[PDB]
Amino acid sequence: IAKVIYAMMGNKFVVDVDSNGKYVWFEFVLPGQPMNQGEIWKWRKEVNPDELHIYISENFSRVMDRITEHIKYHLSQPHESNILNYYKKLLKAFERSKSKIFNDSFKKGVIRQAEFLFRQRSFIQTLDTNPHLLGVGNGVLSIETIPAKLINHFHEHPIHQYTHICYVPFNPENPWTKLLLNALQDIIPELDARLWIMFYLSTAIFRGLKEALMLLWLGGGCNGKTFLMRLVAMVLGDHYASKLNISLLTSCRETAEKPNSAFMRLKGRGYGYFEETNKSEVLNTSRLKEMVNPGDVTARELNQKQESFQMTATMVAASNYNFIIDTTDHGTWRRLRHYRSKVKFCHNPDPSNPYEKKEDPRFIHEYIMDPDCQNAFFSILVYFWEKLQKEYNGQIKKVFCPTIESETEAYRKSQDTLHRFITERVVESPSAETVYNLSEVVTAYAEWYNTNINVKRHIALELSQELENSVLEKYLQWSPNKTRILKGCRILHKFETLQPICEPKNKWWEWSPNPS
Amino acid sequence: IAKVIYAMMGNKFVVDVDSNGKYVWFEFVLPGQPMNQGEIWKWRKEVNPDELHIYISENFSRVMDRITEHIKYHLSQPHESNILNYYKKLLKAFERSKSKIFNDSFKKGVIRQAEFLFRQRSFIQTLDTNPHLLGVGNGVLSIETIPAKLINHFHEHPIHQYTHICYVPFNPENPWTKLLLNALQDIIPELDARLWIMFYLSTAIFRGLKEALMLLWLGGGCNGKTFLMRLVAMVLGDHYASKLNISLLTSCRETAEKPNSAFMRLKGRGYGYFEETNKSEVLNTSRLKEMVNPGDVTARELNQKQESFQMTATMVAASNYNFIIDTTDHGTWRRLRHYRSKVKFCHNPDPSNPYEKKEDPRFIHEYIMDPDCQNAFFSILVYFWEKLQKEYNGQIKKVFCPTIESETEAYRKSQDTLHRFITERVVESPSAETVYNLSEVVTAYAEWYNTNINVKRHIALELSQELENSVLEKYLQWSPNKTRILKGCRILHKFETLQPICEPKNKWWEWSPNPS
DNA sequence: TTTTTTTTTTTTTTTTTTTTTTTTTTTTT
DNA sequence: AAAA
Ligand SMILES: Nc1ncnc2c1ncn2[C@@H]1O[C@H](COP(=O)(O)OP(=O)(O)O)[C@@H](O)[C@H]1O
Ligand SMILES: Nc1ncnc2c1ncn2[C@@H]1O[C@H](COP(=O)(O)OP(=O)(O)O)[C@@H](O)[C@H]1O
Repeated sequence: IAKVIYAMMGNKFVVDVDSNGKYVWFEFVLPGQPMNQGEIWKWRKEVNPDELHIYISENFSRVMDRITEHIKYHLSQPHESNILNYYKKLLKAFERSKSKIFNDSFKKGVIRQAEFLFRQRSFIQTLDTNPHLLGVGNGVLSIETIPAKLINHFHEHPIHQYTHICYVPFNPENPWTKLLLNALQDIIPELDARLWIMFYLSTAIFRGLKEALMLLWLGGGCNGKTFLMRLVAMVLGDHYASKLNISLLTSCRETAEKPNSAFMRLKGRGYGYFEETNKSEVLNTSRLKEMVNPGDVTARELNQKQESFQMTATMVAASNYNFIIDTTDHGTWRRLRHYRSKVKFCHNPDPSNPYEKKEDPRFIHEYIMDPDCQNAFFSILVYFWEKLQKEYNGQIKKVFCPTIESETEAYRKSQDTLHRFITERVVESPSAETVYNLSEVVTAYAEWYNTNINVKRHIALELSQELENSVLEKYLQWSPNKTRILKGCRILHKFETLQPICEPKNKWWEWSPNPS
Repeated sequence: IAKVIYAMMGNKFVVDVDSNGKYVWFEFVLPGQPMNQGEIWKWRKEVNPDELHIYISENFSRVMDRITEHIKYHLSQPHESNILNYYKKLLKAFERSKSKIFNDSFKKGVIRQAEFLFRQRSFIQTLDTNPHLLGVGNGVLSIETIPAKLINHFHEHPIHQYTHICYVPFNPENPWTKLLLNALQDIIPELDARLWIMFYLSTAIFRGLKEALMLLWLGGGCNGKTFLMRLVAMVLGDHYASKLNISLLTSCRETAEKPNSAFMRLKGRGYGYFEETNKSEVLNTSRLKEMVNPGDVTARELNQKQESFQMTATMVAASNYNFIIDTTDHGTWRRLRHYRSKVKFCHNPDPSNPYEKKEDPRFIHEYIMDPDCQNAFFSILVYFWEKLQKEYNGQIKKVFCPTIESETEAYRKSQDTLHRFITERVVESPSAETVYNLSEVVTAYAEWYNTNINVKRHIALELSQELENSVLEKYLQWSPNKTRILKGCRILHKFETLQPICEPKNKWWEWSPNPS
C-alpha cells in the first residue's frame, strides 16, 4: 500500500530526519480543514500522522471496492473452467486480505514502511533559509520584488514559522493608520530623525545579513520609549523577535565552565531589544563587537556543545539612565548610534511648552492587543521598508540625517574620563616645577576616576599609551634612563585653579527627494 | 536473503560499531542519486538503512521472477509423474513465501541478520587518519604528491569529513584571484613577511604532526586583521577549522570537577585563531607549552571520559592591545613568533602616506559568502603550500625572513620587567651604600611593578634567582652568615635624577629567486 | 565583597515491548 | 466435514 499511498498524497506529507534521529512528519495545510488560527498555506510539524491513518482506512477502501467490482465483472462474463477456478481462488484470497487495512498493527507497519518513500533529503536545513519570505496569518508575504507580493494559494516554498498578524496593503485612510501616524509624529518632532528611526526599524523584517549598526536612545522618563519598541516585538511575534537581558552586556567575561544560555538567542530572530534597566551600568567592551558584527557567533547554552551560527537581528537599547563607554578605538564608536528624546509626557500639560504633552496611558495598557492596530502597524512598516529599498537600495548608512551623527559625536565627546581629567587637573606650568615621572599621572587619574565616576580596577601599563595619545603628547619628554616623563604641568587636588529644520505640509511619510 | 543482498552491493554499504556499541551504517555516495550539496564521491554516515530497504523490494524482486519462470519451464518439459509432483510442491511452497519480502518485520529481521555480514572490522577508528586527503565539494583532493590530484571518480580511501568548497586549478587570470592578490599585497607591503605569512597559513590544510609554532601579530586597529583570519576559517569550514576563546588563554587553571569542553577541541581541526577580544589581557605562561607542542593532550568533557588525542593545528593570534608574557627560559620564547602591522585603514585617506589606505568595508560585510572568491582563495592556498613543499621540504623553520625573528627578538627585549626596573631605579653605588640585606630590591620592585604595570602576587624564591641571572650578578656579594648580600648598589627611590628589502616587478607570488 | 557556583551536572530515563505466540482455511483426513 |  505504501506505493499507492505515495500516489495518494505525494504533495501533502514530507518525512525528514531530525538531529536526534527520530523521523518527523510535516504536512501542508489547506483551507477548509481542522486547523489552528492563521497557519493557512504553511507547513506544520507533526509526530504521528492522523490524516494519513484516516485516509488509509476511509478513502483507500474505495479502490479495494473498485478492484472487487472489477473481479465481479470479469467473473460474470463467460469463460473456461480453469480461468473461473483461478478467479475464484484470487477472489477468496483478496477477500481474506481485504479486512487487514483496518487493523492497528498493520496500519502502523504500513506507516513505518511508507516513511521511507516520503523522505526528502535536505528539508530541515533548508527551512526558512530564504530571508525574503514571511509567514503571516493569511498566507505568505514575499519581499523579493517591489511591491511585496502576498501568496495565498499552492506553492513550493518551505516555510514553517510564522506570525499571526494578517497583512493588508498600506491604506493611509484607515483610522488606525492615521492615529498611529499622528502619535508617531508627536513622539519625535524632528522629521529627519523620524524618517531615520522608521527606516532603521523597517530592516527588522529582513533576516539575512545586515550592516553592523547599534541603536541606543536615552530619555529622562515617561517618554515614547517602551511603547513602539514593545509594539514592534508584539507585531513580529515571538518567532521573529525576542527580548534580551541587559546582563548580556554588563556581565564580565565568564569562564568556559559557565554555560551562557542567552547567547543562543537571536537564532533566526531578526529583532532583539533590551528593556529599560533600573540603574546606570558599565559596559565591559566585550559582547559589543561580536553582537554588532555580522560574522559568525558561537556559544554553548546548557548541557550542549559549542555551536556556530549567523546572527542577523536589529538591536535597540533604551534606558532612563545613562550608559558607560570607555574606549576610543575606531573599530567601535563607529558602528554605534545614540539618540536623546526631547519630549516629555505628564498628566497636566504645561502651556506654551511644545516639548511636553499629556500622556495617554491607554496607549500602553491597551492598543497592543487590538489586532487592527497591529495590522496597520505592519502595513506601515512594510511600506517604509519598500521605501528604503526603492530609494537607498537597502543601504541604511546612505540615508542622511543631520541631527544624527551630530548628537552621536557629541555623546562621543562625553564618556571620555581621561580628557576630562586632563582638563580638570593639569595646567600649563611655565616654570618652577618638576617632571613628575609617569606613575603620578596614572595614579591621579585612577583616584579621580574612583572619586568622580565610579570605583573600578585599572592597569597602570595600559593607561600610558593613551597618555601619549592624549593632548599631553607635546609635553611628553624622554629621559636619560629611557623613560617617559611629563613637563609643563601642575598636578592639582582641589579647585585652586588660580595660579598665574523643516516640517511637512500634511504628510511626512510621503517624504521629499532630498532628505526632509 | 542476507547473503544474496551482501552479494548485491558489497561495495556500497559498510557496518561498524561505535563506542556506545550501537551499529552504524556508512554509504558511498555516487553521482545521480539524492544527496545534499557537495558530498559526492565521499562516504556518509547513516543510522537506519533506507536505500537498502528500497533495494530489498525493488531490484531484488526481479531475481525471484527469474526463479519463478524457470520452474514453469521445468514444469513445461514433459517428465515422470513424481518429478512433476515434486516441482508442483516446490512452486506452491515458493509462491506463498514470495510475498514475504514485503513484510516490514521480515525486512527488519533480514537487515538485522545482514548487519553481521556487512561488518568491516577496524573502519571507524581508521577514518581520516591519512592527513593527505581532503573532502571537497567536487570530490576529494590528495596532496600526497606534486601536483595535487583531484579525484572525482571511484576510489577506496575511507574519508567522511569534508568541506563544501569546489576546487579549481590555480589560475592568476581569474578576476577574484587578481583582486585577492592585490588586496593581500596591500595588507602587508613587506615581500618577505608576506611570503612568510602565506607559507605559515598554507600549513593549515595539513592535519598531521606540525612544527611547534605560535604566531601572534598586533596592530593599532582597523587593519588587515580579522579579515583573512576569518576568511581562512570560513574557507576551511567548521569540519577542519574552529574558533576558540581567549578565556582559554587567560584562565589561570580550572580545578577538578571541570566540565572542560573548549580544552578538548581541535579533533583533526588544523587551524585555530583568536579574534581581537578583551583589552590588553595577560598570559600566565600556562596553556602554551601543551598548546604549542606536537604532543598528545588528554581531557574529559561533559558526561565523558578523559581521552587523549594528538593536537595538530596551526595557531594564530591577533589583538589591538598588548600582551603580557613573563618568562625567560629558552624552551619558551623559541616556539613563538611576533609581528606588528604597519598600515592603517580609514574613510579619509592621507595623501603621500604609503602606510594609510582607504578601507573597503565590502571586504568584510560581503566577499565571504560569495563562493567565487572562496574557490580562488583555496586555489591560492594550495598553490602556496605546494610551493613551500617544493622549496623548503615542508619545514617552516628553514624559510628565510629577515624582518621576522628580528622584530620578534625586539619584542622579547620588551616584556622583561626586571631589566627595565634595574635600569630605572637601581644604579651603581657611589658611596655610603650598605649590603641592603637580601631581596629588598625585589621587595621594592614588587610595588614598582604594581604601580607601573599591574597588580599581582610574587614569590621571593624564584625572583631571587633571576637577580643572579640579571646583570646585577657582578654586584652581588656573599656574607659571613652565608647569605647573598647585594653590594655596589645605590638602590635609588626617586625620579629626579641619579645620585652620583625589495619587491619584484608585478608578481610577488612568483616568489622571486631563492633569496627572494 | 568578591568569591566557586552550587547546582548543574547528573540522573533519569528510555522503553519495553511487542515481538510474537496462537491461528490458519484449506488441506487432510 | 472434522482434524492437522
Ligand atoms: N504620542 C503619544 N501621545 C500621548 N501619550 C503618549 C504618546 N506616546 C506615549 N504616551 C503615553 O506616555 C506614557 C510614557 O511612559 P513610558 O512609555 O513608560 O515612558 P518611558 O518608556 O520613557 O519610561 C505611556 O504610558 C503612554 O501611554
Ligand atoms: N587591503 C585592503 N584594502 C582596502 N580595504 C581593506 C583592506 N583590508 C581591510 N580593509 C577594510 O578595512 C576594514 C578593517 O577593519 P578590521 O578588519 O576589523 O580591522 P581590525 O581587525 O584591525 O579591527 C575592514 O572592514 C575592511 O573592509
